[PDB]
Amino acid sequence: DLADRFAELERRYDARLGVYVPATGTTAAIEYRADERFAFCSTFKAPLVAAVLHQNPLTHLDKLITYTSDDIRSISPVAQQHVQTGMTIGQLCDAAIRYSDGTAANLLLADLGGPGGGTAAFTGYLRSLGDTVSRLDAEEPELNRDPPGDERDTTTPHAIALVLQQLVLGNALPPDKRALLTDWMARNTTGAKRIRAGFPADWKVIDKTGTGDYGRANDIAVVWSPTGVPYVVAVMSDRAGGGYDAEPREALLAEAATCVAGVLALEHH
Ligand SMILES: *C(=O)/C=C/N[C@@H](C(=O)O)C(C)(C)S(=O)O
Repeated sequence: DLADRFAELERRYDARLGVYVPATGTTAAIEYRADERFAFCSTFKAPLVAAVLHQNPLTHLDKLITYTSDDIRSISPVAQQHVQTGMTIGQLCDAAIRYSDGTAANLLLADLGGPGGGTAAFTGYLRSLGDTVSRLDAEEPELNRDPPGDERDTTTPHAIALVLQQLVLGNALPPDKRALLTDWMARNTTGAKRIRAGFPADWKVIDKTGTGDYGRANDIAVVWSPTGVPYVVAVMSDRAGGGYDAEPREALLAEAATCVAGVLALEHH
């Protein structure tokens, strides 16, 4: 069975794997360690952008945020490029999702909750969606670095998939805001070797990845069948076995996603 297959992925990559695919009308939930905690890493950036979208008119996307080289304390490919001229809130959302820019995320946290109030306000957004489990406690890059077992800055596959479901396939956001979030995730540049690699080309995939220390590699996606049937897929992993500098394994994620896609695509008439 599928649990046994997921277990064999864990043995082969010397990793811990978490999977959740919510139940639908026609399919049972897929759950593997689904209530175990894993570090968010950059996956929180998706609901962060929704938080900012939700709380503000679309005109707030035009607001120019200025920052300095001193505020760049994490890998920030887009923020580095715009450091002299600043970035709009809209540009920051784009950067945060599509490049996993760490400075962009920190600046959106300040915008949501003020300095020192951002991680609490982000977690409160999750609470506002009925997620009592997830918590963010630090900003970038510290949130990627807590040890195995620390509950800070964690979610569960179950919790983050149900949030993403609300955001993309529910009514947590009005249509016009919902469309921006979905466009950004659709245009993501960092996920080609993860959930995307597991689904056939005629399935549509949107995603947000995360990567961190202790071999952490995550991806959260929404996928659409060739006839437009939607599913939410969360895959989380770590490799605590090799300590802080353990190599993350994207191919573990691609494999877990391929197992999911088999169950989702394979009909039985
Ligand atoms: C989102 O998950 C961002 C993660 N960043 C880390 C990474 O592995 O990409 C580091 C190493 C850059 S962390 O920012 O110091």
